[PDB]
Amino acid sequence: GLVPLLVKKRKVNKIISTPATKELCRLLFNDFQRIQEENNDIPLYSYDDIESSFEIWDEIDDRNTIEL
Amino acid sequence: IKFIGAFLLEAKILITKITFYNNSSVFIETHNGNYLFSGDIGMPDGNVDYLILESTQDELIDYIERLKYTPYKVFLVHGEKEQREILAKRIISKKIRVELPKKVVLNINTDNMCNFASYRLMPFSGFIVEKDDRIEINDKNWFDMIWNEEYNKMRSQIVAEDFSTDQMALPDMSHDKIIENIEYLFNIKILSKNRIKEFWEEFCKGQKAAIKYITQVHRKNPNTGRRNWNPPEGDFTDNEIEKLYETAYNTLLSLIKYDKNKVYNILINFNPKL
Amino acid sequence: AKRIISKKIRVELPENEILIEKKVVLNINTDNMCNFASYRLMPFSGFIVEKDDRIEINDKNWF
Amino acid sequence: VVLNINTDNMCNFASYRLMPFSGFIVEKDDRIEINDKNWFDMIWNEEYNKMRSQIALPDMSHDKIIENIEYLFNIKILSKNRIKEFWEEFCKGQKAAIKYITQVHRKNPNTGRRNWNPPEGDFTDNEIEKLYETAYNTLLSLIKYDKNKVYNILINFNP
Amino acid sequence: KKVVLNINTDNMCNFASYRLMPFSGFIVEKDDRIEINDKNWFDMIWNEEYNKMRSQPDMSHDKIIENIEYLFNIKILSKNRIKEFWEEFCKGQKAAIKYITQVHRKNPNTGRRNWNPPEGDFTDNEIEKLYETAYNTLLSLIKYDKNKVYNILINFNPKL
Amino acid sequence: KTMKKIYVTMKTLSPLYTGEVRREDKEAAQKRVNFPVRKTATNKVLIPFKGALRSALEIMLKAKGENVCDTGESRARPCGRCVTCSLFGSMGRAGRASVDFLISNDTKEQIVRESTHLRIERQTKSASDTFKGEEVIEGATFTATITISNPQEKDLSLIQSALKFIEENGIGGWLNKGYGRVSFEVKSEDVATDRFLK
Amino acid sequence: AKTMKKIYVTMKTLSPLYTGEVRREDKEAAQKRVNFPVRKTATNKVLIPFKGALRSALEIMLKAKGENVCDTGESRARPCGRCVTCSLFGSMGRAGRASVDFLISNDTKEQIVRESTHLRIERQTKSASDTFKGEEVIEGATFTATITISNPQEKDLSLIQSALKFIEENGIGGWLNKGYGRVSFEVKSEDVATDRFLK
Amino acid sequence: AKTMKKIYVTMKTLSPLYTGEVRREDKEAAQKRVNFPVRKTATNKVLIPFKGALRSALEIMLKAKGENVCDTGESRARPCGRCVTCSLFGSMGRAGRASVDFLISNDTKEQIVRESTHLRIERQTKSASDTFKGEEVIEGATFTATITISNPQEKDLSLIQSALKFIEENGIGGWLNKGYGRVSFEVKSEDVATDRFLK
Ligand SMILES: [Zn+2]
Ligand SMILES: [Zn+2]
Ligand SMILES: [Zn+2]
Repeated sequence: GLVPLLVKKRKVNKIISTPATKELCRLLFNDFQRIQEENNDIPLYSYDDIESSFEIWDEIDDRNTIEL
Repeated sequence: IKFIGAFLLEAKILITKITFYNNSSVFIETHNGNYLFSGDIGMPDGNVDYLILESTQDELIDYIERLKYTPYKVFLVHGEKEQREILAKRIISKKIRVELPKKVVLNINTDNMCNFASYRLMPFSGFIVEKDDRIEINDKNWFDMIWNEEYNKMRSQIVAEDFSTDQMALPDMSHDKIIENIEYLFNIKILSKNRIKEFWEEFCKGQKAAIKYITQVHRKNPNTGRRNWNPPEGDFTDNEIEKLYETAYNTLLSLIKYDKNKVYNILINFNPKL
Repeated sequence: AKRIISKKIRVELPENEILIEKKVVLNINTDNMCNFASYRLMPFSGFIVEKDDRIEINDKNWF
Repeated sequence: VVLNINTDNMCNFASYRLMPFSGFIVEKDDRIEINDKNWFDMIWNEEYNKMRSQIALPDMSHDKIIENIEYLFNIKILSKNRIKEFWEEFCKGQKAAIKYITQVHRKNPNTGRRNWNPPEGDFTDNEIEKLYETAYNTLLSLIKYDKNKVYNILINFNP
Repeated sequence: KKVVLNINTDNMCNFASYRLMPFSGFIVEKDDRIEINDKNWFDMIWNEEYNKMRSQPDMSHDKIIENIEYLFNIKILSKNRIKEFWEEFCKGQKAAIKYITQVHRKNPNTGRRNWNPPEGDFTDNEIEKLYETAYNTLLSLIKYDKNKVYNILINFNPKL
Repeated sequence: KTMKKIYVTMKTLSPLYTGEVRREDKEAAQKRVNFPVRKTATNKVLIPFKGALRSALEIMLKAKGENVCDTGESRARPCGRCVTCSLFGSMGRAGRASVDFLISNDTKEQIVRESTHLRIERQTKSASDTFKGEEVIEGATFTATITISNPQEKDLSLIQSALKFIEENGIGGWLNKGYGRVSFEVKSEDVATDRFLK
Repeated sequence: AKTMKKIYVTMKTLSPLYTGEVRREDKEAAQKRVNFPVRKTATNKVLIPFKGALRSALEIMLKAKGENVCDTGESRARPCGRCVTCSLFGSMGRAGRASVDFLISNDTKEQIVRESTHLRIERQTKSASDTFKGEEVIEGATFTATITISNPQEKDLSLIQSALKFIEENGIGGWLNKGYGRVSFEVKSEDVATDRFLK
Repeated sequence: AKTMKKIYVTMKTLSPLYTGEVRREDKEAAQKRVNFPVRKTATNKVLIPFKGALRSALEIMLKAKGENVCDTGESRARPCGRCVTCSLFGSMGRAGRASVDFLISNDTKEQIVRESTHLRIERQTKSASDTFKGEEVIEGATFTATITISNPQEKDLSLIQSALKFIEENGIGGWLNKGYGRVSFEVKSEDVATDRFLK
């Protein structure tokens, strides 16, 4: 729930999750920003921040060792 | 710990809030873990981390299963090849790690694997280099790299027909014309001390090497259009700069014909070191 | 946390240290080395084994 | 002791005959064979397959190679960068060098083009592809020779 | 046809059941021998061939005393300078002029003379004037006689 | 004695390209990209900066009639009697201004993006060539410091004029195509030379 | 004395670093490929001359503070003997108490040294008029030294650490106006006893 | 007496090494090319004086420790003949007990000695004001000496090894304040008898 804010402050360089986590977070993040604007509380990030978060989002599944 | 016998630890206690307890055992607490050299049995009510346990059965498992906060590793000692192995198998069954007892070794190779005979392993033929502080384990592409390095240095050390008596048809202009031209081309910065020095260096390695040097400095590259002479200092026009470069070529090529003593005695009036 | 302590496991609850260090043992002869391009090098043909806490390079005799 | 190295490429430094070498002294049964970099690559593959197990080039003459390379360097098909990359892939091995020249000469079925630099000067399409095939054949025929002769051929066109 | 191996065969490894070592050297040919000599041999032969190619006015008698006293005090004429000047004087008189011209030779690219710089706060024209004074003083000394050149240079460099 | 400390902050208003100078990095990248960016081993982006300021002031001061030499023509020897030879250097006497490399404030994976460029035939309107090159995004912040050793008066003014020239023309490469349009911000201070001595 | 100050310096490059080759054989056997070699050891590490940078830093700084430090940078200058730079780094009579090591790298020249291509661009053609190659040390490369003051005075760490900030803002060696040689220093000082090997 | 401790020292250069040529003929015939030639044999191997380094190391450390040792380094300063450095290395009366050989290299000049450019750079205008050529022994050259103590009064090997640790930290040879001369010794002692050669 705080990945696009780290993308905003440019503190994160890769965002690894499962593919289902990527596709679900492309619903949760948009819904969080929709709620933040509709509840009239200064938005924690923006839709641009969500899109840039999915620009730096790599996906890997279960039992697949990445060497980083 | 160092399993010399008689163990060791780092103070170099040869076997730090130490406390003894009846083995019916030394509890060496350090900031890097609280060791417990159990000794021989035939227990601290606190934090253990490493249990150096002398195996020489069920009684050892009983001893282990009364220490609060079960140990991270249990170094097994004072037993034969089978005894420390069978106790080890039993302790692995109780979900406790066993351990049956300089320059860093930095492996710089791939990570492909296998699951061979319960021993995750990978076949590697390679090289082991020993830098002062480390012993790197690198693959054959590194060896190909250093081979290309040594080949592309070793073929640049004998240029052939060098330091050897052979052979020409080089031009001709008098000793006073060579002196005048070298004077003019040293005042304008075309013939320099570095140029004269390198010409003498490639002249000692034969007349042919000096011809190759001079045709390498006079080659107008067909792409860029730049000879490798130092450009003249002044306000000469382009045709005049071309004529000055041609005069430099002809003067140095004519000086190649003269014997080595004359070339030296001409070229130490303009660059004293060769 | 109390029940995990009862099962003999250390608990650090978020209100509060062994130096684990995976090492790489060499386990192959290093006496006969050579120098070619200012590198103390040696060709080997062996097996890289991945144990827990320890990655061992082990010669063909091990295999 | 036995020399398994071609004794060609012998220069003349001072009153001596020399050849710059870089190789392996294998010893076996007092033969003490001074081999090359090509024996060891084979012997390395032998051990690599042993560990991992238990778990036709056209002959153009030297003058033809030099003439075709000189023409193809002047119509700007063989560039200095091309000659350097062919030298790198020849250093990596003969099979890699055939693979590189095949990669460069391959007419992509979709675009209809090859990775050679186009001929400078006015030609026809048939002449242009003939010059491309000459580049392919000349460099493939260069793979056939040894490393020292390929170096001596290519150093007079890209130092 | 006889092959001689002049590489040390001690530091030899073992791979593929074969003893081997990567060697980096030169194959040399003679009228009776084909030898394998290391880079050190090529260094010896190269330096041997390069060495083979290489083997082919008027002032007073007291004005000079006061001048050399001043230039010794301000550290531009020193015992080293006087020693080299006497060594070139023993080699003759034109060689002393040659040495003194080489020391006074201002390099046109840097504007420097091989004299020692003076001690104290001097302007650049004053330093150039002291350079000229050293040149003229020793050039005037090349016109005196040997015993006299000894008697003036002693009190400054007593060793030579 | 004092020293000028001109801190410059540069925000890219356009895609930026500076080609990688290191041959090993260029060879390693040139199996994927055809045009790598100049990248630090700390994964930051390094633009050259002294040559741009020197070329900017040389081109500008040659138009004002001021006696400035050319250090851009082939093997030209700098004069030593010009303002550009004072602030950037001559053969003897180094330049008084130590100009630092423009290092990014952010990493390669946040500001550098692979891009696809084309060559379109003029009569069939079809892509004849395709080349991938890396480019620095619009918004990336690059910080450099200029350290003038013996500060004169017009040094800050001429450095700022050179920065306005680079703001117009550009930094890096591919400048004819619209790459390298950047904005510079300047904060200068006169620090003491003995300010590290306690 | 009975004590010796040992300053263990760890330097990390923040910019490409170039310090050029001094060994004429090695320079003439590397200017066949790279026009600007870096000075390297024969153990294939990288040397950087450190003492003269420290002496230059303290000389420039302490001539500006107003102390009586002499200049040993002007041609054939005699070090006086009566300043702090002459006490620490050496006069003609006395030797300097600070024995500055070189900045030898921790890594070898295949992990730290890269060959770059620099240019000279014509101003009215906006194109290359010269091309040269150069060797350089990467960013984030680690070099180590040890200054060893033999008769330790009090203001002898605070001077060697004040010079080490001057060699952070200016540069350590080579093309320091183009942007090279920007580094960071880390000091772990210690005052050992002189007889620490006897015991 | 009846035995002789035979210390066998092997030294590797961890930094460039310089010890100057002592021979006036060899020096003056080298000033044509190199301003600072190194000490070399007529067998083209490099000599380093070793005894004085060992004696300086032990005298400095033993004065520091609190033991009573003479200073045979000052002008018009005689040895004592009662100190332990006067027993190990000698006095104006009794001879020394350790016969410290020279540190002779295992290679020739053409493989360890390189000419090197050295500079003096002006502090203001940051440009070279002087240039000179020195010779230097490369890093990784191995030198070998042989200390031989007659009448081996125990504590000899410990004192010699402590002095070698001092020389390892400080340096052997010249230009020891610039980073030159940093070494690494390797002792291999023994106690072979005096009568050993008698067949
Ligand atoms: Zn100028
Ligand atoms: Zn002073
Ligand atoms: Zn004594």
